Amino acid sequence: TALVCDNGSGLVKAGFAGDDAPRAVFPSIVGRPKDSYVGDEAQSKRGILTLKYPIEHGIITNWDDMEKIWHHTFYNELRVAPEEHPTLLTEAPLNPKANREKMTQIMFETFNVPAMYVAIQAVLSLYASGRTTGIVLDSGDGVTHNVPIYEGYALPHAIMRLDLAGRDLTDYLMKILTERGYSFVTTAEREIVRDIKEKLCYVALDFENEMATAASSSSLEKSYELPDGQVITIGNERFRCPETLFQPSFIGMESAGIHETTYNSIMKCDIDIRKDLYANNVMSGGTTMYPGIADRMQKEITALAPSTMKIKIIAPPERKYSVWIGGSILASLSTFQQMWITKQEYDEAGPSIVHRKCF
Amino acid sequence: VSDEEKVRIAAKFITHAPPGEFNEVFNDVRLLLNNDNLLREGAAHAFAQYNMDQFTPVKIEGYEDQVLITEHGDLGNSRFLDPRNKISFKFDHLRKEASDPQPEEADGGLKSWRESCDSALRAYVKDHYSNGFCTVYAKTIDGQQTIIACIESHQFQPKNFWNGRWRSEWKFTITPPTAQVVGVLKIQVHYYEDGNVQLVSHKDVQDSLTVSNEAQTAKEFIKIIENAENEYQTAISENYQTMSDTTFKALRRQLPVTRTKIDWNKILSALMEVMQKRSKAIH
Amino acid sequence: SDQQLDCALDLMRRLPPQQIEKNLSDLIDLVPSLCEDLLSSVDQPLKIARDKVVGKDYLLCDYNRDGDSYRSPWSNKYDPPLEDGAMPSARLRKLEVEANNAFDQYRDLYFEGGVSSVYLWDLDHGFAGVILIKKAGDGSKKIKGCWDSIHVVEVQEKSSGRTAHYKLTSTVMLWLQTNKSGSGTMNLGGSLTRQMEKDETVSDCSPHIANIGRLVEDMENKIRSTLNEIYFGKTKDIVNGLRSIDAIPDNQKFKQLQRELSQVLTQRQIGIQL
Ligand SMILES: Nc1ncnc2c1ncn2[C@@H]1O[C@H](COP(=O)(O)OP(=O)(O)O)[C@@H](O)[C@H]1O
Ligand SMILES: [Mg+2]
Repeated sequence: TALVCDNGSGLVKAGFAGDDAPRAVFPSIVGRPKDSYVGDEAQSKRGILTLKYPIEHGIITNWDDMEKIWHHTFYNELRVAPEEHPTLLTEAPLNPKANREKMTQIMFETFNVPAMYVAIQAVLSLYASGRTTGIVLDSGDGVTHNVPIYEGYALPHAIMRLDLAGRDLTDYLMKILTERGYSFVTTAEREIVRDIKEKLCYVALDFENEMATAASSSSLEKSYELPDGQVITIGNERFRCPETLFQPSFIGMESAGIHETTYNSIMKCDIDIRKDLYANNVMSGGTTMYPGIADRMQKEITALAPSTMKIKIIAPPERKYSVWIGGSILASLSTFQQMWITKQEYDEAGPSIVHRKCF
Repeated sequence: VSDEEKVRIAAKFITHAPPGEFNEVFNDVRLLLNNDNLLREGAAHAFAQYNMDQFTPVKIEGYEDQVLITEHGDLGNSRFLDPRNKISFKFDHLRKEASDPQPEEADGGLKSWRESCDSALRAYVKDHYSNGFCTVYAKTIDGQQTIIACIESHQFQPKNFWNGRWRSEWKFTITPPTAQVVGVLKIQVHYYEDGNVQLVSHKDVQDSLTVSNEAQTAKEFIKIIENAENEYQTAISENYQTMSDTTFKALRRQLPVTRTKIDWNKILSALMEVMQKRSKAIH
Repeated sequence: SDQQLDCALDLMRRLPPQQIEKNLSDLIDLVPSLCEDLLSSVDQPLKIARDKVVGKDYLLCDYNRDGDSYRSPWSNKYDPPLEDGAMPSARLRKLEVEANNAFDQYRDLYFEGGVSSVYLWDLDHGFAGVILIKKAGDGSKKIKGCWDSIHVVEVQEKSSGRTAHYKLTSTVMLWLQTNKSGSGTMNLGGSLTRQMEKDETVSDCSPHIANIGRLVEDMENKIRSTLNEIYFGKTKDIVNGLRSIDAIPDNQKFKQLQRELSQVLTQRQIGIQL
């Protein structure tokens, strides 16, 4: 019953192997004025605690607070002893190599788990979809990636990184909302302006035609119940927020959108694998829930690929937790028993596994 | 058009032949030339030299091994020499024919040294390469024994449209007073997917370390070689990663200083004079 | 009759760039009958000439030549003076005068040097144009490279709407070398050619040459980034694939287990299939 404990910049996930849903999903945020206030209790007492994020942009910056998060994960959320059974962990691609083992040594120094299979986040989402070959988008909370995978191997020379993610979109939505008249100020009112983003945002094909229709006919208006008794009618930002991914010049970044980088991902690859890689582009992450985001990609790529072949783009319904399930279907498998980063290797070789078993 | 001019023109064409493919260039130089009878012998030395320089491998008739061809290591006559198994062979420059089942006789003066060289080079030629082949030769030049260690690796693929080759050679001398190490490296890669890209690189290194006995002599040059190669890869990767801001900005910038597209309307279509007095008085 | 010229073109792309002009000489030694027509096919590095009346250099080309007599873009002249018609389309004269000025202001913002030239044509319905840019390596700087680029522009007629279809073809030659002590000598070369077509309106605020400058600058930026990232990029992949930086006995120990893992996963995915 292996533990899958998927880290993340927004919301940390933890659970057992046999289940098909993450049992413990809680925010990864640490407050300071007791000192051990992490998670929902940290959010509740916002009037005294100076909240701060340990993880930033997919690379662990502060290490003590990440240790506190790991301690809270294995004590209150799961209520199990650390060393009962192996634990699996994940880290984003394009990381400092020493940071892979910097967490291994602090894990053994306080938990001494029986084994590890520290792996990439994107290599297993493709397995969760159900295949071994394809392109993957880690459109998450801190960063976005384009990562091709062929036969289970991650090519380090063919990945791309984008800074645009959910938090920038939420900040932009706040900026647009200030202009209408309903001013939202300070960080306490973030959790509600995120809520408008979840269930009142979508994408449109004709960005200009949609703007013309919204400005002319006031049928694209929706009412939202704030938790005060007030009701806010919201109009034209229902498509001006998610379009920032396809045109980053709105915020100011000169980087390309997430629709040209899927092209550069596969230009930097062999001739013979492209027929395989167009056929299966797999979505993932928390920031790809919006309705109709498959159709915009299907229309944009067809205008930029050769017209002599077929592009099929797919997405499961359970895109948000696809990293967790893909771990749990890999941790519990028949021939998986023999290749772990087991404890006896560290016990025999002493502090030498940190530069030997890097595979 | 003088005939011998044409012959030597084909000779220096094939001398600078592209990275690895020989059949297409051979067919086309056959096409341009009319006197194939003169091509048989007036281009034999050029094709032979191309085989000598490239360090090509050849798979022998079923002794479960393949061997390289070295300019400084082969026998030199029509029939060449091998390090292992004591069987000289005749290798055709064009048809890759296998013949000459006639052994020969080694000097035997320092066979332990060359055997240890083979055994040590083998160990860090297998694991540290993805796919490569090596050879080691020993010969007496000017009354002094010299050991030449040669390494070659190729990744030929026509359908993907790229070619690549690594070649390297190292010299070792027998001087109990003080040893000396000479090394030469070269890289050749070619990419032609709807374009042209060539990359040629060469390097030479001179270094040395203390002498040692037979139990230890198989390790010092191996360590020197591995250190030199690793530092070379570090150097080329470090220089390549900073291409867009160190060496490539001299030819052309990515964007101008303004970090924006040039505004052609204002380019198509005195404040500075007056502002100088303000700049003087204030500062 | 037609295969030999294709074979000559095949030979042309095969040789390295840094001495191709010598090969061009060698080319005219091999087959004299096809010496003229191949020059119209194969792009060549361009030559630099000097104007005597203004004291500045310009760029020789193929399509500003008639009877072995060239024209300077700045001062209308020929080596045989007043023996043939020179620089037609006086209404286009002004549209050269700005243009010869205009693109050198573009030289000053990107290259910080180099030499440029533009020559326009006449044709039945509209006009055409040929634009040249050359940049040589700096003498003081250790790096010694060369950039050449040729552009051909065509515009079709339109009866009304003030919308013009510009067709732009472009070709770039690039050569770079480094001689740093750490890595010895390294050389890089490149040749590329592309086309595109675009429709855009004609306005008093935005004349034709503004659009031509837009297309030229966009093509050059796109080709620069494309050649840097996609083409030159995976040479690093090939050289790092020839040998790994670290020793790898470890992956070979578990490679057979990886193959068995792939086999059983391929079985299992079909086994459940959601
Ligand atoms: N239903 C939803 N619709 C749209 N966006 C959502 C939804 N739920 C969460 N998000 C966004 O996704 C983010 C969470 O991303 P996540 O998948 O946790 O990234 P990571 O796991 O890499 O940290 C949140 O910050 C939020 O902005
Ligand atoms: Mg995530």
